[PDB]
Amino acid sequence: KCKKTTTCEPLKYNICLGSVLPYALTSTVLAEDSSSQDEVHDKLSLWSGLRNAPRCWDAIRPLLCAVYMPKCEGGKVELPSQGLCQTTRVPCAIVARERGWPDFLKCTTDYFPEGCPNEVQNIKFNSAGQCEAPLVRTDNPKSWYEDVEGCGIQCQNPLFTNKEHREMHIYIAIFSSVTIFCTFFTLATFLVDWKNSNRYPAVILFYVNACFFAGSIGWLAQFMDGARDEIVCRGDGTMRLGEPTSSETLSCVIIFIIVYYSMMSGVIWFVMLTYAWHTSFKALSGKTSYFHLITWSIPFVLTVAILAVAQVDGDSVSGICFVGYKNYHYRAGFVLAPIGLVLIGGGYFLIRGVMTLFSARRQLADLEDNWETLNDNLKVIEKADNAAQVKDALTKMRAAALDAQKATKSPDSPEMKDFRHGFDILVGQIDDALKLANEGKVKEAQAAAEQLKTTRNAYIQKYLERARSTLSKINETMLRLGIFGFLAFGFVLITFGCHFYDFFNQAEWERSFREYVLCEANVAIAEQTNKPIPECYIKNRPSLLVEKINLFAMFGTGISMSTWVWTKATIIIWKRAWCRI
Ligand SMILES: CC(C)CCC[C@@H](C)[C@H]1CC[C@H]2[C@@H]3CC=C4C[C@@H](O)CC[C@]4(C)[C@H]3CC[C@]12C
Repeated sequence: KCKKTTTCEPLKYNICLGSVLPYALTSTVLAEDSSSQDEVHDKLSLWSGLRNAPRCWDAIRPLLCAVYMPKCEGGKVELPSQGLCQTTRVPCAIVARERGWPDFLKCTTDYFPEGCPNEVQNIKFNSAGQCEAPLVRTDNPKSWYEDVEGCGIQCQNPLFTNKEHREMHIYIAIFSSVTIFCTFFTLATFLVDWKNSNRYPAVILFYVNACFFAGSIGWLAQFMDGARDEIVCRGDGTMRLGEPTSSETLSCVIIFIIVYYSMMSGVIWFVMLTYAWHTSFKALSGKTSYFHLITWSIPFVLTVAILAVAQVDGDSVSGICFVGYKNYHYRAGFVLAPIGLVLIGGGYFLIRGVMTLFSARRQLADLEDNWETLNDNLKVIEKADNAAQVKDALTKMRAAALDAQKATKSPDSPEMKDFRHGFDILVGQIDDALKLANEGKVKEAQAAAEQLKTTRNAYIQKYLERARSTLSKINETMLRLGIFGFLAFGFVLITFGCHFYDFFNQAEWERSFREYVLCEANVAIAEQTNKPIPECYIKNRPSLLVEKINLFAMFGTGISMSTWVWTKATIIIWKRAWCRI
């Protein structure tokens, strides 16, 4: 009979000599030189050396597959046919010459019954139409998926259909367009006034927007007439993997270099910005030539490293080439680590900056408090009847004015000498009015308070109104740094979240995809043999919404840094260049 009784075990390898197996179970009973599937892989590795004889290899492939890795299903294994065995004797007679034929490979009808339907005869080892979606026939050995011969992994992402590709593409279109023209607006602002806007750290924003401009250029390069397929796909319609590979158009690695280098420089310029802010608050242009070197070297070294390990992969969905798609331990290495360190450092100099800021924010506010006390107490004194209120409020004025005088790089400067003298006059007159108030003389002290008013205006109002507008500037800086802080931290948190999700479930997504590939590989043979075919699908796939969020995060960063130039002071600068008369 064409069937033998044995226990079916799962295929440890779903490929038989470069050809996908349409079944999932096998048995090592027919392979009388093997007891386990590991042994089977060893013996087939021994048979592998016969591939240098295409004439024999072509004819011995189906026999070897039908014997060593047969289809087991429901406790039954199908034995290879007599004809199949006879198709091997004539061309592979060489095997009989050197070492002879194994007894289980001899065409004895007990091993190879006559007229038995075999599942392998349907399989074509040289793929004319064997290549089944998501695989495309490529004769280039650098594109072949795993060990499979003739078939390569298709270019377009086999996890998302066209209907999703168009969606994500128009999404990226919109966002990257907004970013490219916003960044272009910032650039144009700091460029038309290149003579007046070239200052630190105001030019650091210009550099950030420059980087995020180049990056968005790289992101938009995929929208030309047939450029996308030129960047993402190889010459044989298989997705570019492990780039840069030899003898392939550099249309991919260029885009990768653009996107990645521009991104990394664009996010190290953040650290430079925070440092520049801290040093600006702590007080200069002595280290202004050293920031460049870091911000251009580190992304360069990183990019060169990625090109050195050749881990540039092409994505049809995003429409670009980026690091660590296939191997997710590279994206976490070259994206999450630098961005993370950037977050740490920039955060450090941010909080340092707002500490250097908070230390003065309290001082100025205290001086203002003293002034407040002076004003309200003068309000009470000028308009009062009881001579106790005058004494009290004059004492309070004395305390407040004394406390204000005890404030501060040179305490011996002529300004500090003068400022304290005014409070000497004020405190003195306050004490005179105090002497008047103690003796019960109400209206005399009240009349001696107007002296305090005119003296307040003359000697104190100067420095006060000088340090009155600063509390607005300091608060504006504080709140805009609050903005930048709680925004950048948000973006980093979100992108770290997305990247971590993909990093988490990529271990399962590959499993699902592989199972799917095997399933459709079964469908291929199952169709052209009038056999019942099973519906195949992907068990689980990456969420498009997550990628949407990540893109929204990075492009959101690209937009939020372009918004910084959007001020009322900018709009008028444009007019100076061409207003004429
Ligand atoms: C004819 C001359 C050039 C020798 C060619 C050697 C190669 C092509 C062939 C000839 C005979 C073949 C062997 C025949 C018998 C066996 C025993 C089996 O359990 C393992 C495979 C093994 C070991 C084969 C390996 C491949 C083999 C060694």
